[PDB]
Amino acid sequence: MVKVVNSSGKHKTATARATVMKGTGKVRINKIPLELYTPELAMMKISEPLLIAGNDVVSGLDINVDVRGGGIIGQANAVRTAVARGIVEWTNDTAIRDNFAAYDRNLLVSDSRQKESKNFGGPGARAKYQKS
Amino acid sequence: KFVNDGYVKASMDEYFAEQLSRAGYGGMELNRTPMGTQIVIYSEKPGMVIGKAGKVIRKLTRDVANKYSLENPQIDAQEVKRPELNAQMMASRLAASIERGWYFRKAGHNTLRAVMNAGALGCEVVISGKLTGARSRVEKFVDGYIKHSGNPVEEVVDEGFAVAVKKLGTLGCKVRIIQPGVVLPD
Amino acid sequence: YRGKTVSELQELSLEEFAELLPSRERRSLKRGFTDGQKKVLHEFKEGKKIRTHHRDMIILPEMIGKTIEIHNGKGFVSVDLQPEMVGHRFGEFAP
Amino acid sequence: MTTVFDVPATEMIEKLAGILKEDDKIVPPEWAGNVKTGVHKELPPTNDDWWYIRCAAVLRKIYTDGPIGIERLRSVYGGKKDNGSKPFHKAKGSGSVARKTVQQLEAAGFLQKVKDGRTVSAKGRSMMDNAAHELKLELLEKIPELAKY
Amino acid sequence: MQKARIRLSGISPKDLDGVCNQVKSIAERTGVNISGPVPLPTKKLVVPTRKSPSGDGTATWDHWEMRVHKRLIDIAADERALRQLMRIQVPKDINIEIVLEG
Amino acid sequence: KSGRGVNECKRCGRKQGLVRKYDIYLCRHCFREIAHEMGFEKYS
RNA sequence: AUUGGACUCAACGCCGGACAACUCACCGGGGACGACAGCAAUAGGCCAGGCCGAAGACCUUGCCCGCUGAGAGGAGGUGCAUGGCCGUCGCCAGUUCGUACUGUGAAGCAUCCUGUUAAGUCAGGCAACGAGCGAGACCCGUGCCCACUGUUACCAGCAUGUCCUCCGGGACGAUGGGUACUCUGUGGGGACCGCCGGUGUUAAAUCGGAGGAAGGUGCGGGCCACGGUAGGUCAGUAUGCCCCGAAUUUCCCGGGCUACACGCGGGCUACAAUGAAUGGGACAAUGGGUCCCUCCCCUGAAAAGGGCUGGUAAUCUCACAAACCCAUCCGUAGUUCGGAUCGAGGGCUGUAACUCGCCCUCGUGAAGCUGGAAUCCGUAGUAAUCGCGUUUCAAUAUAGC
Ligand SMILES: [Zn+2]
Repeated sequence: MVKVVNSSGKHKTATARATVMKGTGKVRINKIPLELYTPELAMMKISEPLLIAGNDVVSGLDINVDVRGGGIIGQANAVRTAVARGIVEWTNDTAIRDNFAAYDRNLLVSDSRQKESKNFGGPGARAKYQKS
Repeated sequence: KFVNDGYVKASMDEYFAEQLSRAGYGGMELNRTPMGTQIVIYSEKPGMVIGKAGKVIRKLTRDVANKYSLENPQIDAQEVKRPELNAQMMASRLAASIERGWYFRKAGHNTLRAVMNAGALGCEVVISGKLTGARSRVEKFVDGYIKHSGNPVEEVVDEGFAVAVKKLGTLGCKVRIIQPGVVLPD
Repeated sequence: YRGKTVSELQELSLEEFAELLPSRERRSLKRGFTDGQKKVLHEFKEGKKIRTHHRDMIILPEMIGKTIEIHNGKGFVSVDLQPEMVGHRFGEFAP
Repeated sequence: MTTVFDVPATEMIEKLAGILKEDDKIVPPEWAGNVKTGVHKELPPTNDDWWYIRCAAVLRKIYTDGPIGIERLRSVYGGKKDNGSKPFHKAKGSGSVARKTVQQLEAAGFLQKVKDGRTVSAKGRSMMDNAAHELKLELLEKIPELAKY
Repeated sequence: MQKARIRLSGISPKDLDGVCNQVKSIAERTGVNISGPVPLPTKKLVVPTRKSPSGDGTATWDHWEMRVHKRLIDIAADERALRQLMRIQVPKDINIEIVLEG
Repeated sequence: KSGRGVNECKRCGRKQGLVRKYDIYLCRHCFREIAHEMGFEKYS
């Protein structure tokens, strides 16, 4: 009926409560219409697996999103992974899973983690001060 | 809360070492009943702890209450469970043996031999301080298992440290003690 | 010559002259005074020879004219008082 | 629904600014021409309709962000404060500007007094939904598959 | 509905979980409506210090990270049940907190 | 307890470089020595 | 007086040392300060005033230790007497002991050659055999799965409180409710070069294949030996001796460490359409706060003032993140791109703001225009960058973390 998963690999912080269902076709992506989707500059990065699914699929589908936080680009790819998982959770084919894994995974965990715990001796995690 | 409890458990019987070290101080364990804050002393020779008609026991009351907010200031006087396993009074005994006329060459050797005969995985008494001449030296004794990096130096192994106020200078001891427990059967 | 002509400045009120002075002096005088500057004010209103010893004090309206002496690390120094320096700090003249 | 979120924020906020300009109860009070937008920026605003647009933006912020206190509004309305050779703190907005705008909003009845700020009143929500229907009327022909199909 | 809340936040969580299981078994013996053991966030109190005592010496800082393990549990209220909960042998490593909300 | 360096740390009579953080009131050397005895540990 | 320690690595944002009183350790000026002993002759207190910065400090007055020694003590000395601590050789793999054995002997062999490894890590062959400390193992960091898991976290349907009417609901998770799926923090599994295709030898060891969260130190960290470097540590701590024992003890006042012809080290800002106004969206965690951050209300332009609310803290607040991006507005040049000094002014912090503070507002908008020799940091969410808490707590962080 309704799919609720926020696991996306968690790019830094994600907070993407998935909500995908089936209705008349009216799709409201996180209290925002898809025609006038408010982020706009980041929706190009977010509309990749939905574009791969097809207009007929997501027109058939119906999706909502509940969110808490996360950085803007971490949101822009973690929410895309969450939408891909919600796409595959609904009764579908494995061809969409093949296409989703084909371009750049977007079902996996972000292998590059949050940060690296910078040590005393320099400004950054690996960088250090200037030695004359 | 926990910080004040750790501070009291590290300080209350450790400032008692300024006067209780003559009686055979060996540290203490905190037994904090909600009714009262019990404090224990492990006296090697608690006859001096008994006091000259209470002269020794009744010196541990004013400080406990005037600035720490404690109820029923009391310290029962007991002894440590094992003599050689406690390293603190072993270091005190080695420093006293140096100061008293015992063989300072052989005092550390006898102390190490006694500690390793008492059922230890390993021990090492190392004496940094000018024993004979005007220059510092070292008198390390190596025997038994003493691991230096990892969990055992954190909690499994312990330390016995004392002082020695000689006319040339002040030194001490660093008797490492490890309780006889298997680490890894690898 | 602060707020008015120089003649009536000595007879001005404490808070009116403070409002003539900036915010720093006004708040310095606003939150009371310690014992030393009260003693200095009392002796100035008596008229004896005065060694102030305070390098931060504020010159008063009727306190002008008479000479003030200030401790300068080395012992003391005598300095004149003028209409230009009223409301200033005592340590501004003997570094 | 004719919610505000079915339209871009720019057109809706400009519509609300125009409707507040039509209303005489919102005015630039006296010191609009000698005080900046707060404390962060360098100079006062150059746009002609800065006060009405600021009130409309504060209305939209109260609607989309719930009841907001005046200091929350000041924190939202900060900026990259120039210090010269100092590490560029972001301080606050302005208390009097935000408070006068909010008082104009409540006198207009759109903002509703609450303990943790002033949540937007229900009448303002209904009128802004109707204005959203107006602006959505400008793009009703985008998706015909929305009425009951 | 009435609940008696339990708040604990300490240094050793093993005896904390043991006391939680002891209270759970007391509730199952007494049939008290219970909320399960809820892992709260652990206070990771940290304060570092430079290792080097003297003047010369490069970057040497021993960081003192400490975890304060929090746990919030809710159970019902009852006089014999509360006396049973108050007579439990809880270790010194945790602090026991109660809120009798009725 | 309000001053620049008037308050001293425990044990070490000292008026500078004292850890008043966490209500500890210890010098950095003294607190470094006794943190392992007072329950503190360098877990990381 | 502009106090000392420290001088390549490994001194020069270090001594948590961002010194307004303390910090204080340099000094101006006082004043108190010798346990015991010898010896001169128990002193102070107490009206007021003289002077005294002032201090019944001591005096005219009201009026119930002089000193040495030995002491504490001494931020004086010697880090070249030390204890213990740390930099560093240095993550460096080294250091080694027993037995026998070669050697007149110091010493040798093990501790060697071949590969291998992050490593004396390991295998193979040896006059070598075994063993310890370091190493690794070990403890941590976080990511895939589950056992229970909800508050103050959570809405994810169940249902309500107001509008859209095109109709599911949009907003509400406060709640009833549901912990359906999740974040969850206590116990557990995972990924061992394990299998397969190359190499090395058929060993120790080595590449893509795995639909798999990490294939072959998953990824980053603490602990880091035998010793020296007479390295720093008498200035965190205790301490030997020389010394100071009425000053190097000891308590405030003022100055000073900020003073500056000046050499040098590290940091903060800067010259584009990659930039000044106006909006838009929710965004991050670490970690604070109850004697302190601040809820909302009122007042001003600001800093901020009053009142009043939340917090012993998954409640609550500092708390907006900026950088950002866009209808856009915005303009062509070394100037709205670019801001050091100084003059009036209002602030809170403190017992005190001239030396010596920071906040705020205005007017002067300058120097300057990607910087040679030389160097410097750095291999993945790392450099870089943009801002963020915290520590030096009264402010002030261009700083460390
Ligand atoms: Zn100390």
